[PDB]
Amino acid sequence: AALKDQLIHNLLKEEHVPQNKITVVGVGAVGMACAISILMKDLADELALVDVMEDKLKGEMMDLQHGSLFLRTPKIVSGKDYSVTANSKLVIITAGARQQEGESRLNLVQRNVNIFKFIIPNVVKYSPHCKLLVVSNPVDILTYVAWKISGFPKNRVIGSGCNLDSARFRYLMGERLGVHALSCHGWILGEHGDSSVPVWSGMNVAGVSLKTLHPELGTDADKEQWKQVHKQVVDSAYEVIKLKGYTTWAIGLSVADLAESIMKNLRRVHPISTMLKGLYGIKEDVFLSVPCVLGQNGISDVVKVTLTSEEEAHLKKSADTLWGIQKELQF
Amino acid sequence: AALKDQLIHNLLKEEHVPQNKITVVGVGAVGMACAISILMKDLADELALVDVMEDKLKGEMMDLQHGSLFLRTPKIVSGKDYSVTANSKLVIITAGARQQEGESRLNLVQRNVNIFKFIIPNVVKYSPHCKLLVVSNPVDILTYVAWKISGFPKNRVIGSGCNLDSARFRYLMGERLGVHALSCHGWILGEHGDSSVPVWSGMNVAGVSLKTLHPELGTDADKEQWKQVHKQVVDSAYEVIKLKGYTTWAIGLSVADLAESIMKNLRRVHPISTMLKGLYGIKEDVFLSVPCVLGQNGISDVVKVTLTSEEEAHLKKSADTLWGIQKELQF
Amino acid sequence: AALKDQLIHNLLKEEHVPQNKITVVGVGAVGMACAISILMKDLADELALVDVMEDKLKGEMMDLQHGSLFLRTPKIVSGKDYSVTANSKLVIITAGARQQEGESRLNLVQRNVNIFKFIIPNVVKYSPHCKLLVVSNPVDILTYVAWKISGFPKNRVIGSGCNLDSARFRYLMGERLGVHALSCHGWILGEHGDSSVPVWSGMNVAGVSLKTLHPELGTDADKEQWKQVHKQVVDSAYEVIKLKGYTTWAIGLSVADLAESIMKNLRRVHPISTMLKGLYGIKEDVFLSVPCVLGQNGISDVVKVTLTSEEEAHLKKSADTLWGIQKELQF
Amino acid sequence: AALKDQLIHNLLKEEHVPQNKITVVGVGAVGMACAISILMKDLADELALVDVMEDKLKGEMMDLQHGSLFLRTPKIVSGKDYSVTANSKLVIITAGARQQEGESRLNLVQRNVNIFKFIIPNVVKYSPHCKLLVVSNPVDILTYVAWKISGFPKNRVIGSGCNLDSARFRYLMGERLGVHALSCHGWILGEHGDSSVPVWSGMNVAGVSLKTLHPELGTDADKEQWKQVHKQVVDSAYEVIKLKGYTTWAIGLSVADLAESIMKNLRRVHPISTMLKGLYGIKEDVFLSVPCVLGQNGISDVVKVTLTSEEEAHLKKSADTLWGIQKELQF
Ligand SMILES: Nc1ncnc2c1ncn2[C@@H]1O[C@H](COP(=O)(O)O)[C@@H](O)[C@H]1O
Repeated sequence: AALKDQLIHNLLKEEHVPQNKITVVGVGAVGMACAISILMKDLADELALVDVMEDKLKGEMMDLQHGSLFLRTPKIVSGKDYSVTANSKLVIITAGARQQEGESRLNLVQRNVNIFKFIIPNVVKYSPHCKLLVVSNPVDILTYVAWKISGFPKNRVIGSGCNLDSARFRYLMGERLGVHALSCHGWILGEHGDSSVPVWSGMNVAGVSLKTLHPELGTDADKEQWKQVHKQVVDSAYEVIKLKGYTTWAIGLSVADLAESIMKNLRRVHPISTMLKGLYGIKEDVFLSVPCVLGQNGISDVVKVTLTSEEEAHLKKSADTLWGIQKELQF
Repeated sequence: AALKDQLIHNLLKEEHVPQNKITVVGVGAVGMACAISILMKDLADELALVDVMEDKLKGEMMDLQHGSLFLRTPKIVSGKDYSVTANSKLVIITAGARQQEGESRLNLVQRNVNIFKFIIPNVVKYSPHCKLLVVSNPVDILTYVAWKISGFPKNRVIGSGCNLDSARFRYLMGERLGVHALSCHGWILGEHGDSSVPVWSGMNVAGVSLKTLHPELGTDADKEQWKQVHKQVVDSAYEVIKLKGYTTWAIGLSVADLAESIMKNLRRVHPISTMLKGLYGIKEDVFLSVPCVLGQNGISDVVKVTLTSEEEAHLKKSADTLWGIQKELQF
Repeated sequence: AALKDQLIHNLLKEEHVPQNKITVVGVGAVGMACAISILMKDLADELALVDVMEDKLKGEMMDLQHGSLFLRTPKIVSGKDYSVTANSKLVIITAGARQQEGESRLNLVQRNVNIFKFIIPNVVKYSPHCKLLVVSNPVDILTYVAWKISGFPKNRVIGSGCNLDSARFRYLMGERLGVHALSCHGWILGEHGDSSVPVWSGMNVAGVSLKTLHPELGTDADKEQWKQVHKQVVDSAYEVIKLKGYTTWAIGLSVADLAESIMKNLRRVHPISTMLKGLYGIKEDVFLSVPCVLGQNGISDVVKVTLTSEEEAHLKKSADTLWGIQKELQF
Repeated sequence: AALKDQLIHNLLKEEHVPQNKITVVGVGAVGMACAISILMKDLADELALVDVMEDKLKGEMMDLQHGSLFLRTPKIVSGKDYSVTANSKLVIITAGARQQEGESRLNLVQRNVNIFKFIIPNVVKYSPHCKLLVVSNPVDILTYVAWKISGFPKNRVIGSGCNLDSARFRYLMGERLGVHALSCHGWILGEHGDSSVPVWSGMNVAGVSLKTLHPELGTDADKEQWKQVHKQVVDSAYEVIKLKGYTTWAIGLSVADLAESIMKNLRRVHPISTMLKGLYGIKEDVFLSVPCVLGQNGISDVVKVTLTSEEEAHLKKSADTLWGIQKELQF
């Protein structure tokens, strides 16, 4: 017969069900950065890519497949049709609406809701037990949208939130102190972007609190302008976009880190976006970044960080704003 | 009174001299794919990026730096000035001229020569003991150019050649046979691109020669059209460019694989482009892909593959053509 | 309340089931080598250790747990009771009886049967869907025993067979040729130990068959004594025992390699022990090493290697001997 | 002539000089655990093993070599003669004298000095630029001995100190809180063993100080007995020795972690043993564990942890005792 039949003797015709499947939605720069980072960390036995642009999609898939020899992820698949995403343990959403000049913020968000209205039900249909990881911006709001539309319990809908911002923060701390980011500890919480909260009290190296050694840390009396470091974190995003057009690599790595905690059930603590109703006097259905314990069931626990009245107020303000927008959305 | 001084007691203001530095020249899609793949394989303690576009360069560097928390490569640097590349063990060249519409092959190469005339001397100036790995196309010719201009001994100038083409080939074999690419063996040699030579005799799984089981393999009498698989490997590159605009990920992975053999002195055999004068009756200064042993000093040995008179002639033809062009170049 | 309650806010109550659990039976040197190799390759989210010696068991567990900071396997457990092995995807058996002076082959095997009669039913009880990987010697026979007692279908009972022997063989060929073992290809098949079959025809580097370049390869006319290399592979085990008392590291690495193919569904080809009834004119229920495709469902396919009449006869001889013993066993 | 010559065409006869060589001294359980951990983390391109027991040494080497296919460290060597250790970047010392019953502390140390008087000069002779990492106990004293005998500057002589003790501590914290050890932070400082200092003030999760939430933490008024966790860390070593006879795995992993920081120049902070004269009012030449920044030149910086008068006194006491012994030693 065929060569295959002359060479290989088959013992078992069984249809495969993947054990550790991950799906990435959106094959723009961010999606592809997430994909490659995941592939290089051996987190999945099957990777699925979905987008609306069929050509780009197929091309990215082929490019990855050609590298199979150098990978340990035996199956990479793609398609416009969400059936290819079946049985994902984790689905990462990077797709969004592309911005129009002169469009209001509310309008942009609504257009994303309309996109998610197509995406989410299709995801849930084929992977009813998956965890959702939302990366698209604005992340805290779109994580809420995905939660609402999916009908999943809140532990299973996760926003990337301030994971990357905290990583940037630690990198910058490390630059100033001459130590690796891994050994600098610091937390950025709340709303992703301009209104994030740097928790000065918690900043340390080897368990030595910086605020104790330098009490003006994070104030304006601060002659070393540490307050600037936080501003720098917020600005660096735009700085990079101004320079190369967009951001990709850092987000990809940050997302893969989250995926690792989930796929391996590590129960590490990450500053990620979860529903916060009932904490710090927040009474609305909003998602904000707090330190969360992350594992195979998504977010199981939250760490209660002790905040100053100023910081606590800053969070409530963010919650009010987010709710203000969310209440205006048409589902 | 400064915080750093209150926290850290310094023992040494030592000079950074990096031990395992890698430089990537060119921060287009291919360059950046090489960079990220290298970063994720912990091959270097310092990575340098060089290009002519300062904005793009700086942006890519920052994006990578922001991910330092998730990496184990403590120093990432960039610049227009080649001084930032000093003391590289390995320098990867991805820069080049893009071909223009209806442009003659000789003309295209000459334009690249002019670019390399600036790049190579600067590289050699700051890293006189490095190995050069050329990725730019056309790779066999440009590897020759780099060799000529660098004045390095031939063991230290390496072209990526048919490394990726062979990897694509094995992937496709694996698809047809239902086994991983890792367990399919096959070699594509000679000139990179449409005139590559698939060595049918050497194709095997578990040491079982396919040509023995299916004697018409690779001919036109072949009713399974295995000859098509080779055509497919050649077409793949264009197929992907047509679909997504360019090729990146697979090259990045293939290059990182080569970097691994070099940085860790593995002495694995790869189908890569080396100077072949003196083999298969080739008497000209030409580079073509043959199976090479790759280690810390570059290419130390070559494996003498037994070729049919047809295959051998095909190689000589390629050598003649390449020399025909090379002899016309203005250095 | 407690500190834990003041610090952590719980969102989700539930007792969890591990997704990628591996169990190792036997915590002698071989078992522990398998364990450490598996832990360092991030193959499992939970690792279970079982043995009869409760002290040694608990001590090994604790020692490993203390290293959890440096690992990515969050749960390590142990116990005399097999309930701790529940929900394993893969169970690796290293326990067994050591042969006595003057003791017949049949007697040795029977003593192991008696041990397996306790182990296997307990394993299958708590992990009815697992794959069994038998490492204990004599491996081909004990793999049969485990199959018989488990009542599992044959694709799911795997013997480590000649995986390590082939790896040793490639290492030795690499030493002689000056290339890495990864680039030397060679297969040792059949019965593990002194009756193994080195398949000379299939030995190659870069697809160049050594038998073609050196037709006396593997004969006694062979002035380079390649036949000795195979003898060396057989003797290696004893050589190492004579020197350091026992063997561990290489087996551990070889087993982890198999585990990787299974846990990641790679469908790589390994020379491992599977039931061969129906191949090479073998009509009995025996296990021998042949090249097998290994994936998430165990052994799905076998590669039909073309053997010389001598080689084929050698296999049949081994099958006859094994059956001779197996038919006498008391279950 | 030979098959090798018919198959491989040599282009380069060069001398091998390893780029990232590591030597382990002592092939007892601890040494071998360090070796395997290092091999599995791809930290070296050459690994050397040295001990006085030639048989055990050779056997361990061979066992490792047989696994070469599954490793990416191409050269593993061993010998009684220290010439095999030439050009090591890092030398790890695990050899030492085993205690005799009723032998005084001073006597035991002196016997180790006599051993180190043979080892260290030989190490320094062949690898004059290496860093020394001392693991043997008592580590703080023997690190001093090695420093004295080597004549190296102090940044290059490192004791493993409380690295593992801190790792155990974090594991136990994690067990109590239901979070991974990676996300629990805590430091054990000073003299390795019974007199270590747990720094309660610095203990945190996500930057939330436990001492702030539970002010009696670490006292006897502490109804949760956190003080016990420290006792547990000290006892666990003996507990494991009672159970298995010795400790191996955790030390091996801890050491490999340090090796990673050194070989990759990460500048992470570890609690390791360095010379402390001039800090906390210590005026003698003694080594104790404090948080050190670790990189390619060894210890570049030390973090000044803020200590209570009790803690500070505890350290001075330890310094006095160590000096008491050190001043009696015959070099
Ligand atoms: N616009 C296009 N972009 C990319 N590939 C194309 C295009 N048009 C045709 N091709 C295909 O690319 C292949 C040519 O080989 P190569 O240039 O080596 O990729 C043929 O199979 C063509 O059909």
